[PDB]
This record gives sequence, C-alpha cells and structure tokens, in this order.
Amino acid sequence: KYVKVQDFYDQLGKYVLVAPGKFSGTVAATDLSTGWTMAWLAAWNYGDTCPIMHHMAAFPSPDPYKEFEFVVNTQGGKNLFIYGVPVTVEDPGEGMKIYRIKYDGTRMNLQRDAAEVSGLGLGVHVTITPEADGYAVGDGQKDICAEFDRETDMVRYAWAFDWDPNVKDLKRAWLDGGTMTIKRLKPTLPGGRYDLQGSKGNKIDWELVPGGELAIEDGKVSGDRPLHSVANDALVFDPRGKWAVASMRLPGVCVVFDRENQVPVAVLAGPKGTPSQFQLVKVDDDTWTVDIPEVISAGHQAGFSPDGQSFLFMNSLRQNNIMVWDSSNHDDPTTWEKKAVVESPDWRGAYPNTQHMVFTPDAKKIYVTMWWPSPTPNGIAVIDAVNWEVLKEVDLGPDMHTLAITYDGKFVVGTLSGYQNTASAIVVMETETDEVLGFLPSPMGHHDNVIVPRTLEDLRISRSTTT
Amino acid sequence: KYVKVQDFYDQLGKYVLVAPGKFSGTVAATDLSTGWTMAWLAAWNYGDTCPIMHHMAAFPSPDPYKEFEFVVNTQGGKNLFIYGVPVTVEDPGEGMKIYRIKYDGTRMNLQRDAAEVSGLGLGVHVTITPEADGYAVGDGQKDICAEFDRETDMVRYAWAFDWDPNVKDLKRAWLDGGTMTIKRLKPTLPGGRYDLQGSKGNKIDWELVPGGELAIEDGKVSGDRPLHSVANDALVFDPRGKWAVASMRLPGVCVVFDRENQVPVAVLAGPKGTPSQFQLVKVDDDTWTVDIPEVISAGHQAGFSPDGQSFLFMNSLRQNNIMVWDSSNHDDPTTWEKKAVVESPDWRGAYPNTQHMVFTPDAKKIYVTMWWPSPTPNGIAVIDAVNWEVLKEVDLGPDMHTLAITYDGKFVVGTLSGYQNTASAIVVMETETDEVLGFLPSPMGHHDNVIVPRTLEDLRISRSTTT
Ligand SMILES: [Cu+2]
Ligand SMILES: [Cu+2]
Ligand SMILES: [Cu+2]
Ligand SMILES: [Cu+2]
Repeated sequence: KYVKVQDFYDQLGKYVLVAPGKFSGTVAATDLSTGWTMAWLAAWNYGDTCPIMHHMAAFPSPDPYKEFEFVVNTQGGKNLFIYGVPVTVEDPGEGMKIYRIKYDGTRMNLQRDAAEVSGLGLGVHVTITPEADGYAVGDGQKDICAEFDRETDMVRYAWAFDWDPNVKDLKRAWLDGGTMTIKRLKPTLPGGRYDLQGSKGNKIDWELVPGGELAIEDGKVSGDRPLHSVANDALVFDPRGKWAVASMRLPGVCVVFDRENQVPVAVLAGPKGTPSQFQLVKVDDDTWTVDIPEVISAGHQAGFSPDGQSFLFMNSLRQNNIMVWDSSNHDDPTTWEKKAVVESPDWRGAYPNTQHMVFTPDAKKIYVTMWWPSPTPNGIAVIDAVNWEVLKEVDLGPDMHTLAITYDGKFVVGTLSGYQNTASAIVVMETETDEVLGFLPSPMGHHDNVIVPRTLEDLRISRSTTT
Repeated sequence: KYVKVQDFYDQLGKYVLVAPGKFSGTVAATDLSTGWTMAWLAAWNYGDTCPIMHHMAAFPSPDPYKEFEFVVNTQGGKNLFIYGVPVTVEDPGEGMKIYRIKYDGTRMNLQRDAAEVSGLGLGVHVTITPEADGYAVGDGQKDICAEFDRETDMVRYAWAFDWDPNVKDLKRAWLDGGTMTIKRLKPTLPGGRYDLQGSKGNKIDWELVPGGELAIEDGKVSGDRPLHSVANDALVFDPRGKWAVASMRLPGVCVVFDRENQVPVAVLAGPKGTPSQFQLVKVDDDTWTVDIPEVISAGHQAGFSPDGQSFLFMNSLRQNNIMVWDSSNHDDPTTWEKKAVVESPDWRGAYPNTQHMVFTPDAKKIYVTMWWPSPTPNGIAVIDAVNWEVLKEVDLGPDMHTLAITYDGKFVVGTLSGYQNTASAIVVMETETDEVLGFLPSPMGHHDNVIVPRTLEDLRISRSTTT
C-alpha cells in the first residue's frame, strides 16, 4: 500500500546530475537511479571568501560512478549584493575563479584554480570542447572569452570585445548603434600568463541581470566603462568541430570564430528585422570591427543543434523569440542564412525571456525555459525543431534556470533556484508525452546543471553546444 | 506509463523537514508533500567565517507553510579539521554561534545570533522547551548547558560541569573515577550577559568524535584542560514539564535539573552494572558535587518517551546498549530506578554506536540509529518500547545521523551525511511494517533534522525530549 520512491528512480536510468548552487556556496552530484547525493563540495572549505558557484560543464567519462571531471567558475565582488539576500559580508572575494574538480567514485576533490594557472579569471558560461580536450569560459563584466587546454589549463586563445557607441549616452548607447571591436587578447606575465584574475578587467561591477540591459542604459550599473560594455555571455561549440560562437547580449550579435586558426569569420545578427549577418571588417592582424546600425533587441542564449545543422540565438526583452540560422554549410559560416524565427503571442511582453535550451539527441525537439521575475510561475516550452513552432508550455515554479537531458533522450532534468532565497528544486519531465513527473529536493541556487556524459556524442546535447 | 514522483510525496502528508548541513554551511526546509526545497540559507552570506551549521530544533507553528521559527548553532576552530575534507583555512572563525531564523512563508530570514545577545556561545545539541517558550543548548568543549528564553534570547540558567579525576593521568582519568562539579554560572558583563562566546571557556579544541573518549585518554585531543573534561552533549526536556536532563559523555551520567528552581536534583548512572543513581552532594547555593567511583563506559544519547514514563541513556563504545529508567514519578527524580536495558548480539564490537532516537506518538516503538565509521553500512534499529528488545535492523548507507517522525506517527524521516565528503541523503521509512521507502537528494552534511511541529503535543516526539 505504500509507494517506494525507488520505483521512480528505476525508470530514470544510471545518470549523474551535477549542479553548482550560486549563493549556497556548494556544488553537488546526484545519482538519478537511487536519489542519493553522491558527493558535494563547499568552496568556503578551500578559503573561498565569495563562493558564488556559477556555471559548469562536465567532461565525458566512460563510467561517471567511478570517476568524472568537471569545471565550475565563480563570481564575486558586487554580484554578492544583487539578489534578495541581505548579505552582510565586508570585503567579499573577487570571484572569477575557474575551479577544476574530480569526483573519484567517493568524493569530490578540488584539483586547482585554472584562473591562477592561466592568469585569466572569467565568471559566466563554461562549456566543454566537442573533442573533450578543453573548455571555454565567457565573461560579461570583462567581455572576454577563451578556450583553455584541459591538461595544462593554459589559454589556447582569448578574445576581448569592446563597444564604441554612435551616441555617447548610456540611454542611447546601444539602441542608436555602434561599432564592436573584436581583439586578440595576449598574455603579459612570465610563463605566458594573464594578469586578469579576480576583478582585473571589469568594465562593470556586476553581471547584467535579465532585463539588466535597461538598468545599464539608465545609468544604474556602476563600473569603469559601461559605455564600452557588450556583455559577452558564452562561447558555444559547433558539434562538428572548427567553429566557436561567442554571444554578445547588449549589441544582439554572435561572432563565429575559427578555433584552430584564431580569427573571427562571421557576425550573426540577432533581432527580427536585421539581415542574417553584419559585415566583419579586419583592422590589423589582431583586430576586427563590426558595424551595427542600431540594436533593435539585446539577445542572450545561443546554441547549436546536435548535428550542427541549426544555430539558434534568443532575442530577450525588446523582442522575445528564437532566431534560427541554417548552419548546414560547415565549410563557410559567412554563408549561414536565417531560416526561421520561433515566436508566440505569449512572448509579447518584456517577460518571459526565452533562455536555456536542450535538444533531443535526434534534433527533432528542443526544450527551452521561460524566465520571469517573481512572482509569475516560470516554466518550459516544448519546440518542434523541424517546423520551428511551439508545441506546449508547462508551468513549474520560481526562477527556472538550466535544462539538461538524459543521453537516451527520455528525460529532461532542470533546476529552479528560488532567486537565491525561495523555492528551489530539481524538475524531471519525460519527453515522450512532455509531462512533468515532478520535483526532487535541491537546497541550492543553481544557474547550471549537466548530466555527466559518457561519450563525445553525448556532449552534443550537454554543456558544449548550448547553454 | 511513467511513475510520477508526486505519488510518493502524496502519501507523506503536509510535513516540513528542516536540516542544517555542517560543512555545507547551509540549512534547508523541504516540503515532503511536493519534493520542493521551500527555502535555504547559506551562513557565509552573513559573514560567518566558519559556518559549521550543527544542531537545530524548530518551534511549533499553527501552519509551518505560512511561517515557523528555529534555532541553529555552529561550531568552529579545530572542529574544521576533523573530517577527511582537506580544508585549507588554517585559522577558522570560532563558531559557537546560536542563530535564530524565521521562515516567513517565502524565505528564511536571519533574525539574530543569540550567543551575541546573551553572551553565551554553545556548539552541540539544541532542543526546544516543552512549553515552546524557550530552547536549550549544550556544549562539550566548554561543558556548559543552558536554557534560554525564546522572546529575549537571554539565559534563564546556565550550568558548568567540571571533572576532578581520581588519577591525574589521561589514560586513567575517567576509568578510575572522580568527582564531577555542577556549578551555577552567573552573568559577568553589563546587561545580564555572559562572557562565553566563541572559544571562551573551551577545555578542548574540538568536540569529541564518536570513539573520541579513547582519543582524549590517549593524549590526542589538544586543549587547555582535558583532565577537567566531561563532554556535556545535551539538555533534554521531560515532556511533563519541570525537569531538564543534561547528558555527560565522559563520566557516563545524566544530571536531572529542576528548571524553575534552578538546582540539580539527581544523577543517573549510565553503565550496565552500576546502581540507578549516584549521590548528589550540595556544597553551597551555587555548587554541587557527585562522586563517581569508576566510569565503566561513556554514554551519549539521552531522552524521554513522549509520556515521560521512561528515560533512556545510551552507553557507547566500551558498552553499547540502551539503559532505561522508570521516570513515572514526576514529583521526585531521586526515585527513578533502572527498569530495563536493551542489548543486541548485533552490538558486539566497539561499533555500532546507538546515537539518535525517535519514539512513535504512542511510545510503543523507538527508532534508533546505528553509526559506524566508513565504510560499514550504517542504518536504523527498531526497538519494542514495551518489552525493551530490538525488533529489526535495516542497512541504509554511510554516516547515519538523526531521526524525526511525521506527527501522525506514519513515517520516520532521517538523514545520512557522507562523513562530510561522500554520499548524503534523506531517508523515509514507513512505521507500519518498517520498510525503507527510499531516499531523497540532500547535498548537506546534516547532524540534525526535524519535522516542524504544529502543537505542544507534537514536540514530545521532536527535538525537545530526545536528540
Ligand atoms: Cu547566458
Ligand atoms: Cu547566473
Ligand atoms: Cu549527542
Ligand atoms: Cu554533530
């Protein structure tokens, strides 16, 4: 007559959920097949004085239950002050650490801080290369992104991005257009090291929050150089190799980068009402510019479909939609043309913003989150990724964040994070008929979650191709 | 087609589980009827430099979903170094904080540090008074326990305990007997305050670990005054009012206190083969002594059955058993006689230690934990509380800690905590046929858990009468 929660877990499979907790200061791996946390780590134990555990991505492991590795980064300084929490810390740490952590079959082991190895500290999205030989991090306080070597944690290339607005006033700096510079960023210290750990490099004193594009324009974000901000978000990888795409929130574009040859090749134009691309101009061997006549909308989330045939960029706030390019020609990204826009009448207000996304392994469906400020219920939209139409929206709870998916394609596992002070949980949805099977405890503020992949192929639908 | 985890929750009822997470630095409330974490708090956010969030207990609320209060304490100093975690903070904050926290129906709000209010800091067990008008804390580094008023957070009474060994050598200091002093503490600062926060008063640098009785005898616990140690653990409450019982680990006795009159009245002797009690001697209006000819075994967990008819004290390590007194005479604890001992062939070695307990509402059964060091399976023993025998033992996983029960008596809800570095979980067992229904994710190193009570009556089986 009693129900055994074990019966629930039995159907999910031998998959390991990993998620960091933002203001909780912790990261945890969970065994979906038993309901046990496998191990957890509190960064404060390692002298971290502002352990805002932000983004993460895990390398493929042949058996996650015996061992896996992952990267998780952190944020600090004034980012401690921007949620509902009445924080009382004098002199927070600066964050921007890039921690390397290994689960050994029993515990998590801190291996090192890659920001100290490389010299470069970055605080927003973390992705793995499709070869699983490296990883990338973006940051929108410094506006730098880089790909790092897995074995030595040294920077393979870093790029730095700057805004030169047509109108020198915060309110019009983006709307009235400008020129973005893409700059090769090279080390300064012995050892080929950067001098950019912690708050070194910050043009603004915290990451822009959702809608925070309005706050910066209204002069309400402090920083040394807000007029120069582009708010880089992510550096996402083409599952086919060669290309990395850096997303830029404030000017509403993506830059496609040639990873091995270390040049940008194409600028994708996000908003409805813009061409497929803007023109990339080379200024010298290390400097490119791109001219943006006006910014119609900021964008945010960016990602490839697991076969690399589609590239997506979400417009956010001013427009709320999913922009889709035909990325089928792997040879030449200057040829990638817009082929669809996903819209809904639901999406006409400032909110919801269409954010984190995961594809099914066959690329036929996507799960994309719908984020709102308190107190509107946040949730998940099911998208037909062949016709480019919304199939359904399901309502979940406050502050929906990331989605991941079991590699068999059967279950979408996401996190809700309570705006750091309220309801938080793991959500499980089956993808056969798109029903929510329900919620597991998760006393954490997650802005990321992955399922540990086993193979290079699994990476195509983990934290590699999308955020 | 699919199993919905919701169906598991449906059967549990509208109950709220709260637990702190020791090295996770966090405390979290969880809704058993949905699987959601309702709210969590990270003490680092408040500039707590050693948030070892240790014990806790919750006041009754008419509707815990709309609001409840709770007390959670912390530890610090060298307690940070006692797990397998390679902690890197060499000089941690002192801990001993006594946090008052209110869940307000949406978030957890830190209300104050009662140790700063009162001036007294204590790091081990926290219990609620049976009137819910106050709480108590004990501490085995400074050997002080106290009952505090709920409204002002000021000390009603505090008692300090001190050991004077027959033989002045740590190996023999307890086995060859001695005199324990029970001393009334008075405030020494302006404003009714004590001067006992943080490390002030410590005789030893960390709380004795399970087995730690041997380590202190072997000279291996550093400290100003280890020959004077008694390792106070708790102050538990008679559900009938009037009496409080302080447990002393090293000399293996419990002291019964008259709460309203602020005198000790009786000393109960723990080990199998000692009398019911030892003789309390009054020295002056603030000083009592008790002479202990030899200490046969240290003890640990102490608690009353919910009707107050039985009082239990566990012997641990040298003997492993449950000592039981007849406490039916509410008017005179000098009359309380040993009436039974629960033993098992199961309990043969040094380990398991039987460490935490919860009763059924009708007092007919008790659930008690079985703790071992890694890696032996830890678990739960079901005790017939009428005939005083072990009914059943179930194996669960690593590092079993506390037990609570839903107030309808239907489900035992415990925590397992991975020795701070490995697997951790919430466990649910039904009490009708004593089967483990399964586990829930819990990325915390819990040393305590409660279900938020609704009435004074519920308190008799919560963190008030037992630990
Ligand atoms: Cu992002
Ligand atoms: Cu974030
Ligand atoms: Cu105890
Ligand atoms: Cu403890």
